[PDB]
Amino acid sequence: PTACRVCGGGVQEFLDLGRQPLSDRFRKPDELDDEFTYRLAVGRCDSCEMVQLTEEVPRDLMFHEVYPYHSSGSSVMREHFAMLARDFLATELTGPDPFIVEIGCNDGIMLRTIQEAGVRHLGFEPSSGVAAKAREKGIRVRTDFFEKATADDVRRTEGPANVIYAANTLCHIPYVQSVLEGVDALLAPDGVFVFEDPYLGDIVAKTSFDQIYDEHFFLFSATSVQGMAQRCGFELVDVQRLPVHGGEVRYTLARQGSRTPSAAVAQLLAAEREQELSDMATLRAFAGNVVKIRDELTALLHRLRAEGRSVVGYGATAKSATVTNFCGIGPDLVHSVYDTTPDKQNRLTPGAHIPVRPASAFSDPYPDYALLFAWNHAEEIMAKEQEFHQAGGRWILYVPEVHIR
Ligand SMILES: Cc1cn([C@H]2C[C@H](O)[C@@H](COP(=O)(O)OP(=O)(O)O[C@@H]3C[C@H](N)C(=O)[C@@H](C)O3)O2)c(=O)[nH]c1=O
Ligand SMILES: Nc1ncnc2c1ncn2[C@@H]1O[C@H](CSCC[C@H](N)C(=O)O)[C@@H](O)[C@H]1O
Ligand SMILES: [Zn+2]
Repeated sequence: PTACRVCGGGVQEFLDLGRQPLSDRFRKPDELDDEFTYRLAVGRCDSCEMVQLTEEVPRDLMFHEVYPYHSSGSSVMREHFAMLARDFLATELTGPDPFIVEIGCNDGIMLRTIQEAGVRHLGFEPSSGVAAKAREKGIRVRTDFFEKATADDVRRTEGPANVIYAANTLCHIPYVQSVLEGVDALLAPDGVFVFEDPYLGDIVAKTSFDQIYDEHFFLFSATSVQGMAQRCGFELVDVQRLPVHGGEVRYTLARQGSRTPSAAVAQLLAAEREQELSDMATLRAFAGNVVKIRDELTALLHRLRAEGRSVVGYGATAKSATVTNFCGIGPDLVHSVYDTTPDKQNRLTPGAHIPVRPASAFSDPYPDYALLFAWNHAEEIMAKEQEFHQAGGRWILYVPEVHIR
């Protein structure tokens, strides 16, 4: 019976995805078939409604020198972050000597636009290989985790930040109270801490269980974020839904009572209450839907094999580790996975050990089917792979249901 990392309440489990490997560890084929594994299960705190995993993976096992995800590998995301940076430069970063700190800046996808605007900034990026990619672009980066002590150190030497921003990173951090204390130490009194992460309501609506894996400790909602803010001295003052990464919300927190919440905050809270989003029964219904997607996906993949059809995967997502390991999908059913990330290529996916090959290798003669693990990138990918579909190749999707098109 684990304690909520937000409030210390009791977390009741509703979904057990079993034994899983580290999602972003890609092994060379000659490596020992030994892997770290942990139990992936999700529950909901009884007191603040925060949905969260019940076993933490230690941060240094996930985030370190060879972390492989490079944010800038998607054109949609590069545009998405450039626009956000422009929005901040026009609103929160006006005035003299503004300062923005990004938590989890990766390869500098967002902070490049800030640096090109001449605005003082600091990225925190504890994964040193992508940190170096950002530094190559002229971005100032500390290769450290953001937490209370490193935030204090930055406030000491650099002064208060007008904006603290985190995308697809807050939800990865079980030590969220320490981060919030770091934000309290570092943020200007009239500043904002803005984060965007996969949204519980989209996960439940689309049965997108592959959004649950080691790096995604929290599945935030407006309800839980509002409670988390309030308990830590802040206030949820804006929310915006975003289509990226399968559906997100961007949450804006301010010091309590410094700004009046937008109507959007109340409207999203009322819709979550109306739709019973975080009620344990709704969350168990989702868990039941997850098993149905497993069973239909494996039935399909086995029928394809019996029918002599070839099947590959597209995108060696961290997400797909949950899919292949919960569903038991290995190279006998999905022969290769195609991906543009050099440090994932010529390696095997975690747990299931499917070989990953460069996306340039996905070409005539094409396979019959491609299981689309990077389904959040469907539009971008399929635009680049029209020749596959024109040839008669078909995509297998498992969100929001198993279907082929
Ligand atoms: C856009 C695109 C991606 N890809 C590959 C790149 C990358 O390995 C994968 C896409 O991964 P993506 O869905 O962005 O992210 P992911 O599920 O691996 O998760 C990672 C780790 C992290 N914890 C997280 O939350 C998100 C931001 O990024 O697909 C590709 O081969 N062709 C393409 O056109
Ligand atoms: N405490 C912490 N502080 C800052 N970055 C962190 C962190 N824990 C993990 N990370 C970084 O968080 C990132 C998550 S991936 C998200 C990268 C990027 N913001 C994007 O949206 O695409 C990784 O690069 C990881 O190294
Ligand atoms: Zn709680």
